[PDB]
Amino acid sequence: FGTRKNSFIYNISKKFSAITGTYSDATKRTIFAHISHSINIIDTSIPVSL
Amino acid sequence: RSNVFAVDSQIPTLYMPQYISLSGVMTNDNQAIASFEIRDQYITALNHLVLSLELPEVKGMGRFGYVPYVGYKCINHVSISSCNGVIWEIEGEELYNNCINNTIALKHSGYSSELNDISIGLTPNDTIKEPSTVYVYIKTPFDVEDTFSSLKLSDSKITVTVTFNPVSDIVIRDSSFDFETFNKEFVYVPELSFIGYMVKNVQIKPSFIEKPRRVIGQINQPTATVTEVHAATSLSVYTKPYYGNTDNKFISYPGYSQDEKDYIDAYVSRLLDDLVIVSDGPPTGYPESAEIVEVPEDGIVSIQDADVYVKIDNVPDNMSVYLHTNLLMFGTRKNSFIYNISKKFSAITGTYSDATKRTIFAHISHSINIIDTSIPVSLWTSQRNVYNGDNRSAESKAKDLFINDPFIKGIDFKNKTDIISRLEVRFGNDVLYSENGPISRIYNELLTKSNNGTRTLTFNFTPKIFFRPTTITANVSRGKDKLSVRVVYSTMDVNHPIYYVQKQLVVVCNDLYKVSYDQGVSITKIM
Amino acid sequence: FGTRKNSFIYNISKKFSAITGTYSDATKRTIFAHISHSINIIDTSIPVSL
Repeated sequence: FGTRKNSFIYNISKKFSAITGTYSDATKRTIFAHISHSINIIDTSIPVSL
Repeated sequence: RSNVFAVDSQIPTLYMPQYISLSGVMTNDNQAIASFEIRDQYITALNHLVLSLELPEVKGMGRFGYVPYVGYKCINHVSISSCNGVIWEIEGEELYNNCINNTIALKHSGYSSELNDISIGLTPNDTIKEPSTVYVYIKTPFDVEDTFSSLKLSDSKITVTVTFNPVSDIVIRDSSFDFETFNKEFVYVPELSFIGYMVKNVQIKPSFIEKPRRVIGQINQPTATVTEVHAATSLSVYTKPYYGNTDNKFISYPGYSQDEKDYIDAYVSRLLDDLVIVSDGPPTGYPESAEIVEVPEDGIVSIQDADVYVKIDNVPDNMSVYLHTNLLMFGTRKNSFIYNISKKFSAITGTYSDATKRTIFAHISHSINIIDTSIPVSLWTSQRNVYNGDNRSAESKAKDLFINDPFIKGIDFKNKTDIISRLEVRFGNDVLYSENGPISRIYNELLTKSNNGTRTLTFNFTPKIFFRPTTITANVSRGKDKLSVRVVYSTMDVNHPIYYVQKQLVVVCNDLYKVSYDQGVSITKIM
Repeated sequence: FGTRKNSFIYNISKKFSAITGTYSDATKRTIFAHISHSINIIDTSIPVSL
């Protein structure tokens, strides 16, 4: 999200710092293990249309 | 105007409390009986009885734990009596129901992982449990208003008698544990304590007390009569399962973890190690009646109408995955509806472990309810089942537990399924109350703030102690002096095994008595 | 001025929009004519050590 093309940006992917896990070849998808993040309740409470 | 910022402090009666501990005399079908004599001219009153018990060291092999709330689950009967007769008494189930909303009391009665985890011993000298002490708070009617309601001893001798249940009731064990030796050498060791009051110039007046009275109906009857009802404060109805026609074996028990999800996850954990087997060639060690089918490369196995999705990770190249498709099955006619536990699963995923040669399960999708966890093993292999029935391994058959827990209600361990669909109470010939939904249970739980209420008609709403309780009064002249209860049991499907568990109807009537103190302690029946 | 390496920046040269003028070859310097800007008193009131 941003209002002018080169100012501050709210980016949800910058709130992750470490992502580890194991891939599963039986179901063709990734099973994620331990995550470290700083997500708060507001990000989960933002409506999709905004 | 009334002053709300001050009050005149009343000087109370001069007194001095003291904690008093006594030792008991044990006496001895073969049920243990402990008798305690309280005799000292300086104790004027008492309340707040606590019973302590030393549980001994348990050694040997096998799996062994204690039931939750051992201390309360041990007591069959309590009686307080003087020379004029019984003053008060209660059954263990009414005591437990009265103390079920007290979390502090349940915590002191023994609820921890040290006691309730299912431990394993590997050599005949392995110590399974360390010695510990449990405390049973014996809640009485003398506790409502502290000193105001305490039992006065008008210079008489008071005797307390605790009758114990046999030790088979409070122990959960498998077949490899030497129960007859443990039972031959186990000994109950009780001690009683109470709070006494030394009062100078006490002034005693008569009070009112309630004695619960129990009546048990015949097996499978939907009726039960309570005679000699002259002043009842309430009426309660519930059902107990009766396991006398079985061996009391169950597949699983969660131990310390007591959520309904924990019951279900322990049941699934016991079934899954037998459900999906990784083997080189058709698996061996099962009865001939087992229909074990290889899972195709696509990963979907269709069992009649049910579709099972099986994906196991890290399976070696020289081995295959097999699915047990009729682990437990029950039916009453050869080509009708079938209750099949294999069809209650829809997705099974996990990873193979080459170190332990077993499957570690990941995500499970199921529809298991508490009834499946609550079916005794004997009912799968009864004579009315037209199939073989149990295609489990003998290694799995050796982990079943004996459970004789005496205070089970409903037809599952959590009292979640409501099997009473209609209730009708008659007083004489006229219908006093009738209901379809559980509105009386909703009222019992709102008014007592419990999570395990029963169907209760309450007649008393006046404040305790300071007022005489309100009662429903008999009109023996018009013949209205008995309480009949009649239920209709909810219809179940004739192919569900739970249709054949036997049920008993339990009615509890709280009778009103008057306590008087003219030459010693005495009680009279209100008429 | 900035506090983290890729966030909002206060930049004084972004507050100019048009600059016209005439160069002078006699004094070897530029004589600036009309300027359009949005400078306020605070920029002129910021101490150099900040």
